[PDB]
Amino acid sequence: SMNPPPPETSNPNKPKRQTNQLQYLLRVVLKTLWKHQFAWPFQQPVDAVKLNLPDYYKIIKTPMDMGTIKKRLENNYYWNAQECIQDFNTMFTNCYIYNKPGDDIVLMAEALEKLFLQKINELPTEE
Ligand SMILES: Cc1nnc2ccc(NCCc3ccccc3)nn12
Repeated sequence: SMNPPPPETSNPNKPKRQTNQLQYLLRVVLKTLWKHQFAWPFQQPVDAVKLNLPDYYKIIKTPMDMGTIKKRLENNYYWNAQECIQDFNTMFTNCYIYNKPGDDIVLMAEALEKLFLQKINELPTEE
């Protein structure tokens, strides 16, 4: 069995910025979700080999996880807040696509998504 390479976290030719909204995404959003008791399955790419999920990467074609988001935020990989918000949404959506309602992993994603939505509701206006 094999995992794909992880999503890109470094690209020198990609234009990027350090905005107040992106700072909020790291200091408030990512940090809140990262410390949560249900964050652990989402702190690194899904390891389909170790978890014995050979169909995972046959179904999930745009993988995303908080370890990748954390690296992207720390490396100032993004141009805007929308790009980062899309990464969080991809992460939750993938979990719902792959799994069944009521599964433990889905309940965990739902708890993190609730907090995500609460924090993004207060995303500051751009400076
Ligand atoms: C992320 C992600 N997206 N879909 C899946 C499917 C399984 C999975 N297993 C990780 C270990 C685990 C088992 C039970 C409950 C919580 C975590 N992680 N995962």
